Amino acid sequence: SSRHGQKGVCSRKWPTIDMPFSETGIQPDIIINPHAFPSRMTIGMFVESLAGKAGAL
Amino acid sequence: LREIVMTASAAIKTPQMTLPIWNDVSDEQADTFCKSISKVLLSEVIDKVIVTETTAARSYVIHMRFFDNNEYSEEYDVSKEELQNVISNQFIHLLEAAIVKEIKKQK
Amino acid sequence: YQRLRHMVNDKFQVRSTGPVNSLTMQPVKGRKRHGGIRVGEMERDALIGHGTSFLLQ
Amino acid sequence: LRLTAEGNKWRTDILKTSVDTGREAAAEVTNLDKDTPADDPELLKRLQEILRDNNKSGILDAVTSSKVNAITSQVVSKCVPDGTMKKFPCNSMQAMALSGAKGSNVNVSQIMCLLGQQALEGRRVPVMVSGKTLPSFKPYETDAMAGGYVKGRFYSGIKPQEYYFHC
Amino acid sequence: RTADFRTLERESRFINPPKDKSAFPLLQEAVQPHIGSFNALTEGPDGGLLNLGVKDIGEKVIFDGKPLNSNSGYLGNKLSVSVEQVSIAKPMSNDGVSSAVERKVYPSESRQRLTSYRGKLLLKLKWSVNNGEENLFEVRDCGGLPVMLQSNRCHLNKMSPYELVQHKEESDEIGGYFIVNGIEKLIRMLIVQRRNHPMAIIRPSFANRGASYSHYGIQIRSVRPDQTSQTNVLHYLNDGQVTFRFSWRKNEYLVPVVMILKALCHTSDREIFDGIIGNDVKDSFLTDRLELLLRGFKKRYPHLQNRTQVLQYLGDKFRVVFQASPDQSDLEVGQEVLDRIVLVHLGKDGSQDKFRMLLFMIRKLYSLVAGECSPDNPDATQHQEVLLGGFLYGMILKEKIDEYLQNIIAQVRMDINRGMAINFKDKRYMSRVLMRVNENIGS
Amino acid sequence: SEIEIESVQDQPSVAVGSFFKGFRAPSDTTFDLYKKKKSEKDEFVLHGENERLEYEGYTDSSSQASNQYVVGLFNPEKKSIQLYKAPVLVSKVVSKSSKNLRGPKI
Amino acid sequence: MIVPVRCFSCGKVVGDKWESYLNLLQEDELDEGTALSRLGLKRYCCRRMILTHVDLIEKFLRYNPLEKR
Amino acid sequence: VRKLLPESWGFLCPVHTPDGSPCGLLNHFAHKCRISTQQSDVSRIPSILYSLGVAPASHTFAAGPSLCCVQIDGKIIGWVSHEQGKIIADTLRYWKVEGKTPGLPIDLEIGYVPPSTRGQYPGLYLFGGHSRMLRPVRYLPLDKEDIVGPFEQVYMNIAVTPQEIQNNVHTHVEFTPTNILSILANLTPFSDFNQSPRNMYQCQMGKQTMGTPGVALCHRSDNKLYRLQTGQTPIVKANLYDDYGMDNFPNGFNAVVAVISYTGYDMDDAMIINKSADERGFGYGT
Amino acid sequence: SVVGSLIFCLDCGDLLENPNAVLGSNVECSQCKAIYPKSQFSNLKVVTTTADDAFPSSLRAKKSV
Amino acid sequence: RQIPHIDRCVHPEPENGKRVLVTEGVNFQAMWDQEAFIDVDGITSNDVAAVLKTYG
Amino acid sequence: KVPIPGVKQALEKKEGLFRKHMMGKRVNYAARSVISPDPNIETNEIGVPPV
Amino acid sequence: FSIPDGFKKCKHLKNFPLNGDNKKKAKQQQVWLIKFPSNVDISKLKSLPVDFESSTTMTIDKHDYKIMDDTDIESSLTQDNLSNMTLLVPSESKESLKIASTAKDNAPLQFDKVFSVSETAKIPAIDYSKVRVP
RNA sequence: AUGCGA
Ligand SMILES: [Zn+2]
Ligand SMILES: [Zn+2]
Repeated sequence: SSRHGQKGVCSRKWPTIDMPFSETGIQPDIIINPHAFPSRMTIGMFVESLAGKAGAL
Repeated sequence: LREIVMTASAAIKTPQMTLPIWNDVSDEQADTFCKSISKVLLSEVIDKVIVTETTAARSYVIHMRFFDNNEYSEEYDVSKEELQNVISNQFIHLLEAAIVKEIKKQK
Repeated sequence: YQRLRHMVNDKFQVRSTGPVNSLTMQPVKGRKRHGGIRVGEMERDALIGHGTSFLLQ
Repeated sequence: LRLTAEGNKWRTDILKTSVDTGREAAAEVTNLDKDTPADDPELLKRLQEILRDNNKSGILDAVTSSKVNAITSQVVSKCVPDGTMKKFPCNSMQAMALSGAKGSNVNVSQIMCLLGQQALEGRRVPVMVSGKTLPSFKPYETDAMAGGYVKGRFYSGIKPQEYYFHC
Repeated sequence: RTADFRTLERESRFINPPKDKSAFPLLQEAVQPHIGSFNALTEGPDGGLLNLGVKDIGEKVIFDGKPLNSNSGYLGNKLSVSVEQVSIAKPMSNDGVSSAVERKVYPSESRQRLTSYRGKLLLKLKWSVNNGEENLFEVRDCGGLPVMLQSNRCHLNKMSPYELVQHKEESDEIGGYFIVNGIEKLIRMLIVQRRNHPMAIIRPSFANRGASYSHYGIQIRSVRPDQTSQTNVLHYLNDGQVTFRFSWRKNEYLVPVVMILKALCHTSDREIFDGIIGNDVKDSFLTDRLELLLRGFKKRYPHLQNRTQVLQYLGDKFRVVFQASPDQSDLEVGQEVLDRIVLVHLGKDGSQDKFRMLLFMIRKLYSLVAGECSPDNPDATQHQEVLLGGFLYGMILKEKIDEYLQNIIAQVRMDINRGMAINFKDKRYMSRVLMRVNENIGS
Repeated sequence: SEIEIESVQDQPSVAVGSFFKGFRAPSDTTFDLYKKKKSEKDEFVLHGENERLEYEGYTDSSSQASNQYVVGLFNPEKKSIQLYKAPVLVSKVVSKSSKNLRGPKI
Repeated sequence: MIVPVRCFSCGKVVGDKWESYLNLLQEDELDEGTALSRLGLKRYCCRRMILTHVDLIEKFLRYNPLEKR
Repeated sequence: VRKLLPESWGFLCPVHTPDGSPCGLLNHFAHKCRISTQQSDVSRIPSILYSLGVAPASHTFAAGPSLCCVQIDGKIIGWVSHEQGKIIADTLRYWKVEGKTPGLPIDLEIGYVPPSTRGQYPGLYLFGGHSRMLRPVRYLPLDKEDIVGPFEQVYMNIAVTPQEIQNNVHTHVEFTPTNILSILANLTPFSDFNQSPRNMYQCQMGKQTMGTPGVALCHRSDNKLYRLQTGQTPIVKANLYDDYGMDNFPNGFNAVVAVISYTGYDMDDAMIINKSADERGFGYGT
Repeated sequence: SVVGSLIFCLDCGDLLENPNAVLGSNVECSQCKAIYPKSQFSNLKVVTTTADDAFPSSLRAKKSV
Repeated sequence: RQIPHIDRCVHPEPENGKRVLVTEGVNFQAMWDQEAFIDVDGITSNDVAAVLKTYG
Repeated sequence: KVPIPGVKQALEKKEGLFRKHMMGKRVNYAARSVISPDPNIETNEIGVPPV
Repeated sequence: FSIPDGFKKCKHLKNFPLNGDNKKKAKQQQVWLIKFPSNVDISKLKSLPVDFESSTTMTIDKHDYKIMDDTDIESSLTQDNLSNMTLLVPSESKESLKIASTAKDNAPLQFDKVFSVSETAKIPAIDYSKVRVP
């Protein structure tokens, strides 16, 4: 679960080769389905993503 | 759904009866009939009640100051004569019975 | 991201054979008792719904 | 999730109109003359009469609700599909609600427009016996927000007084 | 630069923990309401809440049927048993018994051993004979009372982080919980009616009490210094009668309020009238209900002409249930009841103050009945306070020492009702009786 | 416009007494004054007796210690007050019937 | 527990870069960003690895039961 | 009973509530709430009240909703006008924030209840005893901290931030609106951006989260412990994350997340992990 | 003293037995002994009224705004 | 004025059907006397028991 | 004070031997597990773990 | 009686010139009751701003005060003798107190004016310009 | 039985 009460089971342990890779040369740790957000309105999670990205860079 | 399926209660909480009104029945006639069927409690017409208990019997001067004749005549479609009949026949008999009951409560 | 202690994945259980209560001869209770999941009243109703009377028996 | 500068212009401009709506409805349910001062002593006494009656308070809630909900309907109908920073396809958030994969136009308007009027058991926010719906609100505040109408949205956040009502 | 990382500061604190003061004072202040609550049972005014509780339980009197051959109905056999002090000691363990060197017992030990974390509970027993003819003191050990961690009774109460790590603990252990059989338990805080203040409530149970009950009523939760509570209710009957509710031995009791009024202080009926309506002489509603109340009381009890007779009627009518027997006269039982029931928040000799407050509750009740004031809400946070776990601890302890003295008295009653072999004066008897009741309250 | 003060009397002389609404007492009823010279201040106590009752009044010491009552007599024509410190005494009246009791038990 | 050997997301060995990084925050009075830039953690998956680390083992080690205290 | 009331503002958390049967029954105190553990200076308060114009209850000889009753801990000490009721309440609050009235502890709760048509019964009910719930707010007339309890708050105008202070109305202001949230609700970043029940499920998840239970675990013997070895400090955090030291006991890890349906196993409530990441120890726990 | 329909003993403040029910042309107090049914006799009356609540109605609702 | 079991007759807005009046009570026998305004053949109710007793 | 139950208590209420062991029972050849998605199986199949 | 040994008999009283300038209903004299905090020394006064009628603010050792005057509670223009605030008048150091009167009518007398000294408080205004910074 | 997961 995120710090947003959006809990989910791991459906599969995706091979790193099969993950999507960015032009930065990385493949994500976790992939969360977007269609989960429209009901939950967990937009704090969107901001936490963009803040953790800015704050890491 | 419980009130129907589960209990089949012969005492609905909000029992209603729908009445279709003839095509010929005017809307104003319909409002007149709506007044004509609705219950009118005696309390609903009373404005003020002054009891001057003086006690060498124990005197209770009960003064019921009602609304204006036209006020209750335009809210409940009743007359002063109907108030006479109800007070002189019903209200007094029930209050006098309640006073006797209060004497029993005294003894 | 946070890992919940409820790895309900590990909570899986299967019983094809085990102990039975002496007062019924029916599967005992509890995962750790190798007990058997309950076919409750509603599941009985559902199996009658299906017409699956040989499955309900 | 963003609107244009235009969409925020319309959104803020329509949301400027609820300030009259709050007291205007309070004076409609109170049955007092138009533009009646928000500090008339008779208004406050009439509104205390309403507070002490659960039914009259129900009428005040229902009417204020219908009017501010009319402001919501205006806001969404103006913004939303036209005022979004990127449209349709180019906008996945709209796509999921409009295709009905997930979400609703209500959710999309709650992110992009406003939360709107919170309700409980069918009516507006509870009020303390002092006449206050929150410590920060003066007794009998006729502001729509003080009844629980949240103008803030999930994309730009909700004021704490509004977070207590959405809570 | 807004929430910067404390990286060097932290890593320094990890490597070399504080040796004088924990950081994160909010972390200790969050459990302050538990620990502080437990500290108030051992330190504070007079001696802490627990010593006020044992000062409030008073005495338990028993008469050996002093044969003497007034000496046949005045017995001449007084035995007043009480508890003066109650002491709590920090956890210690001596093995092989006594003849060993004692060691301080630490929470780490209780957890590793998978056992409770007990402190020796001691209480100075007072064995008063013939009202003062002979006084006996005894410090009795009452088994191990579980002590709260980091409280004024746990060794870690005052340990610096460095010492705390040196004792195999979480460098920041907040505490506030109990090691019982190795399992960490805390007492859940509870939201209860706000003490000492009359709360106007409309409740259909109030009508459910019986005929002539209205919904309206007043509820004040009087709490004594020791924090034990006694809820008092006023009911407006449909008949204008007001009845006073209380609870004793978890049984409910109703008394006419005009009785507790004439019982608290000597006064005239005109003094109660002036107490209630005052300058408000214009409330025909209140004038008439109050005439029903006062005239009705004059109707029921025409022979209760003065306060003393009333007190004799209350003591006489409850003497069977307050367990005060021949050890008291109906006047003494009556006054002890008043002091033990009616607005105990005002305290002993507060009987004029209890009178003033009780009249204030009657007036508030009539303001509720007329409808001149709104009713209050028991469930609004406005009208509520928090029973702290430690306070529940002090209350249950007070009850346990009351029962423990009741058990001594029961033991004397059984011994004297099957032998009467020995007099209350014998020190042998003190050791023998004390050794025949169970005193392990720690368990 | 302010009223001037003419004289102040600081030692016990006049007293004030709270009673039931209706107290009138005999044309001659007498009021015994007492003075419990206790440390700083002297808490007072009033005591009287009549043919049926006896009335005793005292000061609320914890409220007495935090507020003190003064009575004065003003003349409009002389603009002058004779000031008197007076104790307010909350008095209760017991009767001869209020002095009877039952047995010490049933 | 202890500075991870590798960055979960990328794969670059990072466990060698902890102590120098901590030295660079102490000794060189550098800032976390510049220290990570000099360490070669030029990706945010790497950046975050060391930036966010909490070396709780130092707190664990004071509990060593195999030496008198 | 379960309805969240506005009286709880600042005392109980509006989001720290379980989901299920207990919902509304198991409240949580705010991170800034305090509980009285003693009682003080009740003895000097009568002297000052008497000086302020309270008539002694033996001397007042009046009672009614038409008059304010001054009481201390349920000891009726006097009567005054409702006007003097308000003057006393406010001048008393001034002597509380001041330092000149030692018989007047800062933590005294001053319940003023004004006259109200069919309102709560008027009076000036002071309280000083234990178990009172008390919370700090900033008193503007002395710009200094004041302790307020839930009884008096109902009738007190507390602005939520300094810029919304309405003239002649708000007598106090919150120190920080986080004072109305519980601890876990402050630990949730941007909690004011999510649907409320998702924040409450956040309290239940973070509360149900496998993390670091302690560091003396080699000296405990719990029936069970769950200890995450690869623990980290959030980049995104509340400042109470530092102020409460929760960094001592990290409960999670910073992951590179793509919000993307792509693999086809991320629907509804199911999410995918990188295999190589788990092979490197990601979220590894014992 | 007489208040409303209560008359208290003037000497002792006891709510003496109501003049209307005495078996004499002069009753007395049950605490003291004063003469009253004999002296001033009172003319006990009360102007009792409704609380302006017992009688809800639409017309009352038209009187309230 | 009270018709046994009948409390109030209200005039709700007509919608999706013939003009009707909805009463808050159930008393068929009393509406039978009002036939000159109400098409009795078209009376309906939410009270199952009362219907069973009257209309079968 | 918590009197051992008799046959009347044994047979009724929520349990009603009839309800807890007759109208519904535990069953053998049964498993319980947390479900995981998978689009590659048929819509009519169930992926059984080799345990 | 002369109870609570902690008490002493009285020995010193003072004559009350009730009638040296009284005339039955002709002298408009008055007796006033004023409540004084112990903190004030009555003997150190010189005049009394009771004449302010309502604005009876008063300043005693640079301290600011307000003198509340009330008719209510005991001078109500409504009931005959609404007060139990009895006046107890002495005569001589060897006589017990007496019920106030103006003739032998067994009728008690009331205080023409009742005053109360109330301690004022600064109650400083809110500095809005300082607090409401944006 | 308490808490709790769905
Ligand atoms: Zn990396
Ligand atoms: Zn009498």
